[PDB]
Amino acid sequence: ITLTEENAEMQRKREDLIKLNTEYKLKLKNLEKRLLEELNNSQGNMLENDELMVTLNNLKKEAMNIEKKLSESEEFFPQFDNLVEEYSIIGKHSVKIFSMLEKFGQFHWFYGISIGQFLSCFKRVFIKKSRETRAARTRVDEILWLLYQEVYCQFSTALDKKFKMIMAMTMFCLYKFDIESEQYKEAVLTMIGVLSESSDGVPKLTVDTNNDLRYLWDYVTTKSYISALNWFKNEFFVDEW
Amino acid sequence: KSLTFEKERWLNTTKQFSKTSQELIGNCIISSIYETYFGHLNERERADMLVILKRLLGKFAVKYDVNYRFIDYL
Repeated sequence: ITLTEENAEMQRKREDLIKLNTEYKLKLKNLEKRLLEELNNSQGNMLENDELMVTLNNLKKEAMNIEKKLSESEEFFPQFDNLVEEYSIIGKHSVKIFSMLEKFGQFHWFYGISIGQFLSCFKRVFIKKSRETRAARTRVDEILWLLYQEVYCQFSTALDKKFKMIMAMTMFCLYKFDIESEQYKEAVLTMIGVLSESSDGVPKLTVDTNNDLRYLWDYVTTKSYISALNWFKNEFFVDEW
Repeated sequence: KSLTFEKERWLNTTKQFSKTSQELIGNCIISSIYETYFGHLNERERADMLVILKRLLGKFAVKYDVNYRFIDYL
C-alpha cells in the first residue's frame, strides 16, 4: 500500500512492461515458427518468396524492439529493487510498533488492537497531506515521522494517562534509537534508568551535542518528574485528540 | 540473402539456452522444496528457509538462478 501510494507509476510500469515483454516474446516465437515452416519449403509461395522477406525485415525490427525493451527492463527493475529499501525500513519500524501495541493490548482487556486499525492508520497518514513541516530530509524519514505521529494520535486515545505516557516514551525511544546516533540512545537509556529506582544506571550528560537532553537533565535534577514524563509528548509534536 | 545471416546469428544465440541448462537442477530443487515444505509456513519463515536453502546450495555448489521467482517459474 505504501509503495502504491508513494509511487504507483513504477508499479504500473512494471506490470505493463512485463506483460508487453511476454506478448512480444510469444509473437516473435510465432514469427519464428512461421519462418521455419516457410524455410522447410523449397522456395515457397509469393507470401514466402519476397513477402516474408520484408516481413522478416519486420522480424529484425521486432527483435530490435525486444532488445531495447529488455534493456529498459534491466534499467528499471534494479532501480525498483534499490528503492524498496526505504519502504523496507518503514516496515521494520512498523512491525516493532505493532508488537508494542499488542504488548499493551495483552495487559488489559480494553487496550486491544487489531490489524485492520493499524492498516487504516497507515492509509490515513498518506491520505492526510500535512502542511509545510520540519525538513525531515528525504521522503522516507518524513513519512516515518508522520506514521509515528499518526499511530500515536490514533492509538493514544484508547489508553489511560499512565499507559499514554508509557507508550509515548517507548515509541519516542524506539524512533530515536534508529534515527539518531548511539550516544543519543545510551544517554536516553541511562536517563530512563535514572527515572526508575529498582534498576538505574550512571547519571550522565553530554554538552552541546544533544541539546534536548540538556533540558531533560535540567528537569530531572530538579525532581520535577511530571515535566520529565511529558517532555516526550511535548517534543513528539502532536496534539492529544 | 543478406537477411539469412542476420537470422543466422540470432539462431546461433542459443548460448542463452546453454547457460539455462546449467541451473535447472537447482531451480527445480528450490521449486519442489517450496511446493512441499513451505505449504504451512508464513512469509518470515518462508524467507528464512529460502535463504537457508540458497546458502545450502552455495555450500554444495550447484548453479541456480539468482533472480528466482517461484510464481513465475511454474
